[PDB]
Amino acid sequence: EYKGHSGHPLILKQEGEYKGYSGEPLILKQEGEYKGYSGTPLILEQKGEYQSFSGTPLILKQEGEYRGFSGAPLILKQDGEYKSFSGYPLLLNI
Amino acid sequence: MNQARIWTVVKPTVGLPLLLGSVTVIAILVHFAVLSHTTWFSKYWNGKAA
Amino acid sequence: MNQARIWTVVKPTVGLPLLLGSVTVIAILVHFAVLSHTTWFSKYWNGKAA
Amino acid sequence: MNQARIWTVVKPTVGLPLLLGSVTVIAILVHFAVLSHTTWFSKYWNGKAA
Amino acid sequence: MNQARIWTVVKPTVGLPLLLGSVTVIAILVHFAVLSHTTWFSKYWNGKAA
Amino acid sequence: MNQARIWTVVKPTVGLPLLLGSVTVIAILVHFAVLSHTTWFSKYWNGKAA
Amino acid sequence: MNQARIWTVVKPTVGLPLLLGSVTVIAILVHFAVLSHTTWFSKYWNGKAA
Amino acid sequence: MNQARIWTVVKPTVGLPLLLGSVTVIAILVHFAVLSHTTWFSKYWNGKAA
Amino acid sequence: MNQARIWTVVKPTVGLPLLLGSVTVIAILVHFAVLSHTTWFSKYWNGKAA
Amino acid sequence: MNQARIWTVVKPTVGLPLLLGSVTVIAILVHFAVLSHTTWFSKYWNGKAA
Amino acid sequence: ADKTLTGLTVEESEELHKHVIDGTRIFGAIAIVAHFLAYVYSPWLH
Amino acid sequence: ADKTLTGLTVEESEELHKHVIDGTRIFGAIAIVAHFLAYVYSPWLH
Amino acid sequence: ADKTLTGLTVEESEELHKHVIDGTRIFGAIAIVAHFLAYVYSPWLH
Amino acid sequence: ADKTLTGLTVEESEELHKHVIDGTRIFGAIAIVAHFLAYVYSPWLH
Amino acid sequence: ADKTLTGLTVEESEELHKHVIDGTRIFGAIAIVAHFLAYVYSPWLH
Amino acid sequence: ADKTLTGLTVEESEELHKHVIDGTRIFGAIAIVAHFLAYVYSPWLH
Amino acid sequence: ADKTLTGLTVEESEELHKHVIDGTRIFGAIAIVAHFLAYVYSPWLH
Amino acid sequence: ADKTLTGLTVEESEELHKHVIDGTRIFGAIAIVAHFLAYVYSPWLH
Amino acid sequence: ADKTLTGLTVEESEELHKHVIDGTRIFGAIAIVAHFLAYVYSPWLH
Ligand code: BCL
Ligand code: BCL
Ligand code: BCL
Ligand code: BCL
Ligand code: BCL
Ligand SMILES: CC(C)=CCC/C(C)=C/C=C/C(C)=C/C=C/C(C)=C/C=C/C=C(C)/C=C/C=C(C)/C=C/C=C(\C)CCCC(C)(C)O
Ligand SMILES: CC(C)=CCC/C(C)=C/C=C/C(C)=C/C=C/C(C)=C/C=C/C=C(C)/C=C/C=C(C)/C=C/C=C(\C)CCCC(C)(C)O
Ligand SMILES: CC(C)=CCC/C(C)=C/C=C/C(C)=C/C=C/C(C)=C/C=C/C=C(C)/C=C/C=C(C)/C=C/C=C(\C)CCCC(C)(C)O
Ligand SMILES: CC(C)=CCC/C(C)=C/C=C/C(C)=C/C=C/C(C)=C/C=C/C=C(C)/C=C/C=C(C)/C=C/C=C(\C)CCCC(C)(C)O
Ligand SMILES: CC(C)=CCC/C(C)=C/C=C/C(C)=C/C=C/C(C)=C/C=C/C=C(C)/C=C/C=C(C)/C=C/C=C(\C)CCCC(C)(C)O
Ligand SMILES: CC(C)=CCC/C(C)=C/C=C/C(C)=C/C=C/C(C)=C/C=C/C=C(C)/C=C/C=C(C)/C=C/C=C(\C)CCCC(C)(C)O
Ligand SMILES: CC(C)=CCC/C(C)=C/C=C/C(C)=C/C=C/C(C)=C/C=C/C=C(C)/C=C/C=C(C)/C=C/C=C(\C)CCCC(C)(C)O
Repeated sequence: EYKGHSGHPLILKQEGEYKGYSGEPLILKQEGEYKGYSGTPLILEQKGEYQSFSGTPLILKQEGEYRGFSGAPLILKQDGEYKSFSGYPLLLNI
Repeated sequence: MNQARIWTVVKPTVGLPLLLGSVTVIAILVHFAVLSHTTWFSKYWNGKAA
Repeated sequence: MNQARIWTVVKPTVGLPLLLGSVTVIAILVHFAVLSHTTWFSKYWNGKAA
Repeated sequence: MNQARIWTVVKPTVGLPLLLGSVTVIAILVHFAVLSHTTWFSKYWNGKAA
Repeated sequence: MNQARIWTVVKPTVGLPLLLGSVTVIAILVHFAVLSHTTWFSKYWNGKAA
Repeated sequence: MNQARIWTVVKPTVGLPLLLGSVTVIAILVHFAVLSHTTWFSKYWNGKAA
Repeated sequence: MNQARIWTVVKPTVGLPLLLGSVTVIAILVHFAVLSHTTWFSKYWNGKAA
Repeated sequence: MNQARIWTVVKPTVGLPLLLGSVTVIAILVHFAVLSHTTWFSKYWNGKAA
Repeated sequence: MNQARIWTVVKPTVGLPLLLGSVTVIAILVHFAVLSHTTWFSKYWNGKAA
Repeated sequence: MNQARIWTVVKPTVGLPLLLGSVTVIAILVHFAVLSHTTWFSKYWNGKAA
Repeated sequence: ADKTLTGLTVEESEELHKHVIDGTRIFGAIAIVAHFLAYVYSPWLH
Repeated sequence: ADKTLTGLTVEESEELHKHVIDGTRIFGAIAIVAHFLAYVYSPWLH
Repeated sequence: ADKTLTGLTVEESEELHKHVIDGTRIFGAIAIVAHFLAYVYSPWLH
Repeated sequence: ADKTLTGLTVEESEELHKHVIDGTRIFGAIAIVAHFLAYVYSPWLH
Repeated sequence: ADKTLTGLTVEESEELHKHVIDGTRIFGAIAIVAHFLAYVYSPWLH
Repeated sequence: ADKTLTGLTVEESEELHKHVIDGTRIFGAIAIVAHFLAYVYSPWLH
Repeated sequence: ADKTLTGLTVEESEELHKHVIDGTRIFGAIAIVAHFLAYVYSPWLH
Repeated sequence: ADKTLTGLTVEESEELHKHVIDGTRIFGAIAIVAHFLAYVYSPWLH
Repeated sequence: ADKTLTGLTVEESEELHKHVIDGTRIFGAIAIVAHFLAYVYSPWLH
């Protein structure tokens, strides 16, 4: 046992329900669905397409294949190797 | 009230501490802002200036 | 509206906290900026200065 | 008193340190605020000002 | 337009949020810079200075 | 003395360093506060002002 | 050009963001430095000073 | 000399770096405090003030 | 030259970014120091100050 | 010289970077301290101050 | 039903959000009173 | 169709973005009103 | 019962929250006394 | 072919970068207009 | 008993807290003496 | 050959570096032009 | 024996703490000398 | 030889350090030139 | 012998510490010289 130096007890020893010092109840149980102390309703359901408040469409679909609003091309072709714009040699490892 | 599914993609142990903490930080910032840019807030704490 | 697939590569528990947090931080910064570089914003909070 | 189930979704090793730490940080910030925006708090520490 | 393969070595959930966040931080910094080192930007927010 | 079971939910390698660290940080902050808002504390270090 | 193998020991998802990020931070710091320690840079932004 | 079993519950690769780091940071801070709030420590460094 | 085996106990993805980063930070700090504590460095950037 | 076994409990990839980094930070801090609290250090860099 | 990134079901998520909505409304109510008190006792809006 | 890096399918990601788009549009609408109120009561643009 | 996100059961979470509520009430009581002393000795509210 | 470090194929990465390139061109075009407006109304370059 | 989130049994957690309580009492005892010496030598409360 | 700490082969690491070198050279070229314009329009070096 | 959280036995933890105690004693003795020197040469306590 | 904490063999660590030593030498050499140029054009050491 | 928390054997830890001790001595030696140079050229300790 930890002997300490500042007298005893060092901890309280009772068991069961926590006998908190500041009266009771300490918490409010719930038997079921949460009821707001700010009344009801609390939630608006989603049951399909998300109902915007800001009109429609909410998104623009892409066919697994993007093309930009800045048109084209969005990337350069790259095959066999990288192509540098700043000339060669591009590496000088041992 | 329609964002109730956010907790299915955002982890509660992340979003809840960040929400409560951010709200408390915003409150602290507003108090410090008004305390610095006003005379009466300081005067209220100073009181009679005893 | 064409970036809808961003959440397939960016984790919602990261991107959504960052999005909401950043927009809030930006708003706080814009308030502090106008507050520090104007007189009328401070005067509004000071009111009669009573 | 109705939020008791929060610990089922927020990890105690995270929420409890953040709670106790934030409360302490707020107390420090309030003491520094009153100390820097009042005259009597500093005067109390100076006492006789010897 | 030749760096497209960077996402094969840099995690999108890391680099893409860090890119958008950095661009935003830079824009904020440029606004604060011009706001602090000019008169007309502050003057624009004051307007009539009522 | 009744919170003894806190170590069953908060990791000791986290809570104990945070506790000892925070207590030390608070003590440091209190010293700097008194040092910055009093004359006798600085006067004590300055001594004869050699 | 002889360091091409650094990416075998430094993770690309770490070194690439940290490289590009640090470069950008340096550029930001250099602009702020020249802006804080020169008159003509601020004078350029003020222009007609309207 | 009775706390010896703390290393059964606090990771040595955490508690020892934090201990040595914190002691060092405290020592640095006490130097910067006495340096900022005395005349003679600066004077000791200035010497003959060539 | 006798420290070559450090990379067997310090991860390259950690030590190398910290090394390169620390060197850059030191260089930045030295430039800011000389720029703040000297007249000629600022005068060099001003040039004609036109 | 008797602490050699510390590397059995503290990770080298942690203690060594923290040690080298801390020594570097302390050195930088001492330079900035003497640079701010003395005249001869600034004078040395300013030289002829032409 | 299917697994969720957070491991929290739709029902549990909607019940969790109920506390968030109620908490926001309770925070808003207390804040409204605080603003009313601030208006009555401070020179703001005067 | 295949497992994405985050786990959200294309359909789940597109549905999530609808809330982000609607959230932005709501934030914009509120911000526009706040700008009008600021304009009417502050000396800005006057 | 079912595995929770944190691993604590509803019963264990309730017993934990009892200490949190008690702690808040104790902190509040000490704070109230501290505010009363501040009023008695400081010029606040004078 | 082989599993990349991030898990995205070369094709998926290239399709991703198209949004980054387009996003940069969109941001750049908007910024160009913002600079034109700032020029027309601020004393900059006047 | 049963396994906890931290792996410490109730008995282990209680024996750990004994050090925390005794440490707090030792810190408080030293702090009280420090406040007494501060009072005896500083102008505080004089 | 054997698995590197990052998982990239030597060929992949070198092909990656080619973009870093090229990117550095492009950044340098732009920076050089930026310095030339700064010299032509600012009072620096005058 | 049985697993501690860290994996150090009680005996290994006590042998570790001997260095921590001895380190604190050495740090203290050097600091005592440093305070004596600071007293001897500075105007503190003079 | 046996598995190291980082996974790099002795030969790999030594080959890596060669780039670090060479890098420090290259950095040092350029820094010496920068110091010489600074000494020539600045009032330092004059 | 037994496994350590870091994975290094006692023999490997002592070898690593030799480099740390040697490095500290080298740092100390250079620092002593730097203090001697500073004493000679700066007005300190004059
Ligand atoms: C240096 C003195 C020791 C000390 C020695 C003892 C002794 C001896 C006994 C206790 C005992 C008790 N201690 Mg103890 N205890 C100290 C610090 C504390 C503090 C604290 C500072 O917050 C607290 C709350 C406690 C708590 C308690 C209770 C559990 C218990 C009954 C109260 C009592 O009469 O105490 C003793 C009360 C007083 C001495 C009056 C003043 C009390 C105040 C609250 C604290 C004084 C601290 C003092 C300034 C430290 C320096 C003293 C100088 C060395 C002269 N100890 C210090 C560290 N403690 C008893 C016990 O468990 O017996 C089996 C008991 O007989
Ligand atoms: C120190 C006294 C204890 C306390 C002791 C009691 C008692 C006694 C009772 C309750 C009971 C109740 N407590 Mg309690 N309770 C305290 C703190 C609180 C706080 C709070 C401060 O925010 C709250 C909201 C509650 C909540 C509640 C309700 C669930 C219930 C009905 C109200 C009541 O009787 O209040 C009682 C409190 C007041 C009217 C005002 C309290 C004023 C000050 C703050 C404390 C009393 C003076 C004291 C000597 C000052 C020293 C404090 C110490 C420095 C810590 N407790 C403190 C920590 N509690 C009741 C119950 O469950 O009955 C079966 C009941 O009869
Ligand atoms: C009530 C205000 C609602 C709103 C309700 C509607 C309605 C109703 C409709 C659309 C429709 C559209 N909306 Mg919407 N929408 C809002 C905000 C936006 C914003 C934005 C602020 O940036 C955008 C870009 C969009 C985008 C669009 C298009 C997808 C679509 C076709 C445009 C059109 O016909 O507009 C028509 C004009 C507008 C949408 C108004 C624009 C002016 C803004 C909203 C002014 C500021 C706020 C205003 C004073 C109201 C008070 C706000 C509260 C204080 C929160 N919405 C807000 C959240 N939206 C339409 C559609 O789907 O057609 C097929 C449609 O019928
Ligand atoms: C058009 C501007 C392009 C460019 C286009 C080319 C072309 C075209 C060629 C090279 C080749 C070379 N380039 Mg290149 N290159 C640029 C930037 C660089 C930079 C740099 C720090 O900016 C460096 C170090 C290099 C390096 C090199 C060498 C490996 C090689 C020349 C060897 C030689 O004989 O050397 C001694 C001479 C040099 C080192 C000079 C190299 C070029 C200078 C540095 C370019 C200045 C660009 C200017 C400031 C701004 C351009 C405007 C816009 C910002 C884009 N490039 C930019 C991005 N480069 C050549 C080669 O050998 O290919 C086989 C070649 O044909
Ligand atoms: C009036 C205008 C201002 C000014 C305003 C700005 C502003 C504002 C900025 C700069 C930027 C830069 N300025 Mg300038 N600048 C001024 C005057 C100077 C002076 C000086 C002493 O007067 C110097 C040294 C510089 C130099 C520089 C660079 C450090 C930097 C661009 C980096 C770059 O191109 O990276 C690309 C890299 C390369 C070109 C190197 C690779 C090519 C070389 C040729 C190949 C060899 C590599 C070598 C061997 C590797 C070394 C290995 C070591 C071990 C590390 N300028 C004047 C006073 N300058 C920018 C910056 O900070 O960028 C980060 C920036 O935003
Ligand atoms: C510095 C100075 C002075 C000046 C300059 C300052 C400066 C530069 C300013 C720049 C400002 C900028 C850029 C502002 C940008 C603002 C923006 C973009 C706001 C966006 C708001 C978005 C919102 C509100 C999103 C809500 C999302 C929501 C609620 C998401 C809900 C998701 C759910 C429910 C999960 C569903 C899961 C399943 C599908 C499975 O069901
Ligand atoms: C301080 C002073 C005075 C001065 C400082 C001066 C100074 C230094 C200034 C520096 C300025 C700089 C550097 C500015 C740089 C600006 C840049 C680079 C802007 C970039 C914008 C990028 C955007 C908008 C990206 C959008 C990405 C998007 C939308 C990505 C979408 C991704 C998806 C959909 C993933 C799913 C896809 C799948 C195919 C897989 O399905
Ligand atoms: C503050 C004051 C007053 C003074 C301070 C003064 C001071 C100290 C200044 C210091 C300045 C310094 C140090 C500046 C240094 C600047 C440097 C080094 C710039 C480097 C730029 C590098 C770039 C642009 C890299 C792009 C990489 C890229 C795009 C990589 C692409 C990778 C891909 C596509 C993956 C492919 C994968 C697969 C092959 C498998 O497909
Ligand atoms: C800025 C200016 C100038 C002005 C404005 C400033 C401003 C805005 C101020 C705002 C202030 C606010 C918001 C203050 C809020 C304060 C609050 C909420 C305090 C709460 C205290 C809670 C405590 C003490 C909890 C202790 C829990 C404990 C000990 C839990 C122990 C648990 C155990 C043992 C159970 C585990 C074992 C098992 C059950 C499993 O068996
Ligand atoms: C800034 C201004 C102006 C004003 C601000 C004013 C302001 C707000 C001030 C606030 C001040 C506050 C709040 C102060 C709080 C102070 C406190 C709480 C002190 C606590 C001290 C605790 C100690 C010393 C704990 C030692 C634990 C120990 C040694 C634990 C040992 C554990 C072991 C051995 C493991 C066993 C394993 C096994 C064997 C069982 O298995
Ligand atoms: C700012 C103002 C004005 C005022 C502020 C005032 C203020 C608040 C001041 C506060 C000051 C404080 C609190 C100071 C505290 C100082 C302390 C506590 C110093 C402690 C030093 C400890 C040391 C040196 C430990 C060395 C450990 C060592 C070497 C450990 C070695 C371990 C090994 C080899 C592993 C074994 C492996 C195996 C054998 C098991 O196998
Ligand atoms: C600085 C200047 C000058 C100017 C700045 C101006 C400026 C920008 C100001 C901005 C201010 C803003 C944005 C303020 C926003 C405030 C908000 C949004 C407050 C929200 C409060 C929310 C609360 C209180 C939530 C409580 C949740 C709770 C308790 C959740 C409980 C959950 C449980 C129990 C788990 C259940 C699990 C199971 C379902 C299984 O049972």
